[PDB]
Amino acid sequence: APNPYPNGIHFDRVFPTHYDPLAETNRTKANLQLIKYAPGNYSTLVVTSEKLPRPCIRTIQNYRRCQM
Amino acid sequence: MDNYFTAITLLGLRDQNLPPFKDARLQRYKSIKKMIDLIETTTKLAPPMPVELFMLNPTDPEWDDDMTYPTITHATALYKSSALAGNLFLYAYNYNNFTANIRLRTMRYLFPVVSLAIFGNIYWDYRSQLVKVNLFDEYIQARAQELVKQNEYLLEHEDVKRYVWWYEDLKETLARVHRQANNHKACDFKDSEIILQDFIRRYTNPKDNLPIKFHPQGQTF
Amino acid sequence: MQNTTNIVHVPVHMGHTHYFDYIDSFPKLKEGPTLEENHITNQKILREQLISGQQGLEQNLCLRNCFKLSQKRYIEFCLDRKCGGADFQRAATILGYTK
Amino acid sequence: MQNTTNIVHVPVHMGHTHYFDYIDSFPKLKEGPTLEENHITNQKILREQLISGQQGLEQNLCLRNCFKLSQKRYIEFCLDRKCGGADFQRAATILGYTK
Amino acid sequence: TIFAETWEASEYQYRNKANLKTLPVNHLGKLAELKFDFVEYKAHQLIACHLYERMTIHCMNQYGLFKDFYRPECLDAQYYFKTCVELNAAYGIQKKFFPEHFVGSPYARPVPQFQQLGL
Amino acid sequence: TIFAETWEASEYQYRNKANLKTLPVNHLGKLAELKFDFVEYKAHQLIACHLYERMTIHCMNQYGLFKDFYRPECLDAQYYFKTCVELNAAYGIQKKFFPEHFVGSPYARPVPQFQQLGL
Amino acid sequence: TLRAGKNIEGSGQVHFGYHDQKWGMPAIPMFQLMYYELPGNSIVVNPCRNQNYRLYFEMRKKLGI
Amino acid sequence: TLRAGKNIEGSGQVHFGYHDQKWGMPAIPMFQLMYYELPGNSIVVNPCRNQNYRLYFEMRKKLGI
Amino acid sequence: VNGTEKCNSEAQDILAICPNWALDHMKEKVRFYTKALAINNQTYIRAMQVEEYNQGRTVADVAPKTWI
Ligand SMILES: CCCCCCCCCCCCCCCCCC(=O)OC[C@H](COP(=O)([O-])OCC(O)COP(=O)([O-])OC[C@@H](COC(=O)CCCCCCCCCCCCCCCCC)OC(=O)CCCCCCCCCCCCCCCCC)OC(=O)CCCCCCCCCCCCCCCCC
Repeated sequence: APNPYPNGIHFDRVFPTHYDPLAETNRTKANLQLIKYAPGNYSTLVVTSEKLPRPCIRTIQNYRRCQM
Repeated sequence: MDNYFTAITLLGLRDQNLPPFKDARLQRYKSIKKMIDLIETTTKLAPPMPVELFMLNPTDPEWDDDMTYPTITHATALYKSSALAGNLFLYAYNYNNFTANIRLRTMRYLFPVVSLAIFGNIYWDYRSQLVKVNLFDEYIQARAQELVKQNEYLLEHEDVKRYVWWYEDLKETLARVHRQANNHKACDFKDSEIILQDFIRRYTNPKDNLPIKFHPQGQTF
Repeated sequence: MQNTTNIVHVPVHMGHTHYFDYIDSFPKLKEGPTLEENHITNQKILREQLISGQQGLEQNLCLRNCFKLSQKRYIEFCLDRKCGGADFQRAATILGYTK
Repeated sequence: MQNTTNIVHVPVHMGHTHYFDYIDSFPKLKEGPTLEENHITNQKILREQLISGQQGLEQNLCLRNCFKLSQKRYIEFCLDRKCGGADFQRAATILGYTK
Repeated sequence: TIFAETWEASEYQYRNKANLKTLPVNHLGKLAELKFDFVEYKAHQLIACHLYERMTIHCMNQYGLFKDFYRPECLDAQYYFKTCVELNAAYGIQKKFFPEHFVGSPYARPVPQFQQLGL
Repeated sequence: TIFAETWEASEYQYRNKANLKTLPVNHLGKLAELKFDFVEYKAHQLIACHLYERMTIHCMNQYGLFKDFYRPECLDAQYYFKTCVELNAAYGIQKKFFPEHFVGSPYARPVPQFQQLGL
Repeated sequence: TLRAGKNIEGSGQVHFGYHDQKWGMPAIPMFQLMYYELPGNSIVVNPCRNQNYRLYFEMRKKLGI
Repeated sequence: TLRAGKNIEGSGQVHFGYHDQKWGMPAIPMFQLMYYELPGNSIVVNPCRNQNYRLYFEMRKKLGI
Repeated sequence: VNGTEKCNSEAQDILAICPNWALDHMKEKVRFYTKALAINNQTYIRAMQVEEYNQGRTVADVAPKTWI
């Protein structure tokens, strides 16, 4: 799997490690007492939307149809 | 359930008993609904009085000292005195060794020097704390009397008289309020509405967009 | 949101030290005079105020105490009652409150 | 805020039984016809629709499919192209969309 | 001011805040703790905070205010009466000037007008 | 669109949301993992996502796209280039239509006008 | 924190979510030379508080004490 | 819950704050007769799904299958 | 002393020195007291409303009675 894209977000456990994702080529593995990395090793930023309930959609369609 | 004592008094629970049936009883509860709005309005027409009358202004730069309270640690001085007395017992319990055994000569020679230095610290802290408490007590009394004579004149303002006259007008008005009937209707205080409305009309202008106007020293709650 | 999250409006510089995390310096931090140089400076101001700035002080203190009141009508009552009948705008110019 | 907090808009009644917490009843709950009575009622409707409600159905199905389009200009294009040149307001009256 | 004997318990619960207190009805069980004889009508026990007051008067008539009133059944009646009128005055003011804090108010979670939906 | 080589890291961090990703500068250390010889100017390495694009071209010129490009140094360059232009496109749109989400924006926590303070 | 108005789900400081954790100091000499626990007795009132006593000494001389 | 968008401070279900806890079934016969754990295999798809197969039988007859 | 028109600098010092939470508290106090003002005035209108049983009646029609 490719090296995850550099992400400076991390969470310390014992001491501040000052993690720099650009200081090493391959990201070192996360030890339990040292660091926890940000979620989504392989993730991008998108925009999403919830789907309105089906009965709420049927009333919107009925209003538009009755309107036109 | 605010205005509890007012509502209980208007219902007559101070002198009589409510009707035992829910119909007439629940109508009597809704009958004081108009009078509560009137008495609530009367209590929001009080004129202002100088706030610097019984309360010094806390935002004055004089109080930027952030002075603390000087105290005497009685418990600390009493413990350390008992621990010093414990050393005196330890010497007395072991008197014969500390006195005759030459291997303990340094303890015999320098025990009182350490004991005096220990007593010196116990009494110094107590004595210094005692002086600071007395300096604090004598200043707040002297400074308070200077501020009283400085602000005595504020009691000569007419706003104090305007405030008392309004309170006495409310007392005479609420004394004239009376229950007129026992029909468990709002008209049981029919004449009292006219009395209280005349009081409200006396200190406000009903034909305004905002009869009750806001000012920072006003009545909200 | 992270519980240890702060928003700072002035620049800070963090230390690049292992096992430690702190602010080691502030950018463009200029050191003023020492505590002793400031003390000598204040002594000169306090000395002139002690020698040459004590006459007519009782009147100015009354004007200052009157202007710390909440309402203006109480200030005018204080000036008229305690300050020998001083004017509002005239006393405000003395104290330096007039633009 | 308590994590198990719910705002309900209909009345519920909670059972006062030890060791258990649940909704034992709904106030003024009316029981309708059984699943079998609804089945017999629905079969009477479906039987009439099968016997006497299948003539001229293809035209009505085309009008119904055209009115499920997004824009009005596409509905008119559907009626003109697929439904044999039907009118918008006339087809809406057949389907029951007109007030 | 509550203009009835009963009130909806949920109408005095907070909607956008944690509920750490309730506004319960008068504790009728405390009336049976009084050992002496007294006359109390049922038509007065439901109105808020008033039962505790009548209990306090009954205890201050049987006993006084010194060394005889200081018994558990009589001090709880005076404490409940003082606490009841303090909470009800606070909830009443919060009901008048902060109506949108409570469950059941249409302003706790305002429903939008249809013009705001953009349909 | 970023119209410079450098950007403030804090300006692409959220103010009212948890910060789970950053927008880091180009990883110049990956440029040294290429085994072959190539010419790269320092004037092109700071602009966002372009270094990974040039690394991909250098790798696809030395090797092809079949059984020789499939080495860890070349696949990370192509993955970083694809991921970089995806994150920057999302952050760019979010910066354009949701500027109030980021630290440093005057609308993230608006300061009121003096007429709203009632003085 | 609860009395200050923050309801608390769960317990402890081993944060399951996206937070920094602070484990106890490793009881080995390496960390015991770099760190030491915060002594509460070292947090003091600023000595500038003692300068308010200057008011007392001046009030005493004004009153002829 | 964390992936669904709720950051978690601390851990566990022993809520320190103003929340209800559920300690887990006491392993004694009294509670083991009143309670039983939720069997996940009993949560099923509604059998009305099988009525969609009516569409297949009607389509096969229309196509002459 | 000088009027509102000559206090812009003093108004800017409030917006700069006061922390942002304090400015949000100052902004909310005005909105609360605006709400409380409308509530107190609605109580005024209901209180000062002349009911049907008091039409044309003034203080002269009141009986000389007190609370007792
Ligand atoms: C879970 C429970 C929790 C409860 C909490 C309490 C726990 C219990 C605590 C018990 C320990 C304290 C005991 C207190 C008395 C209890 C009665 C008792 O002792 O047991 C019965 C005890 C018999 O013991 P036994 O177990 O049956 O058998 C003994 C063995 O056979 C062998 O015989 P022995 O004589 O060799 O054995 C000696 C025996 C008993 O020996 C004794 O005589 C006990 C003497 C204890 C005095 C402790 C110091 C007090 C200093 C006097 C202050 C007086 C102030 C008065 C002010 C006004 C007057 C001016 O053991 C001790 O010495 C116990 C002392 C414990 C150590 C204390 C050292 C403190 C130093 C560290 C400082 C810590 C800070 C706290 C200090 C608190 C100070 C208040 O009875 C007697 O000893 C009779 C004594 C009669 C003659 C004594 C006359 C008075 C002389 C006083 C000494 C003067 C010294 C110089 C003056 C210093 C100040 C100016």
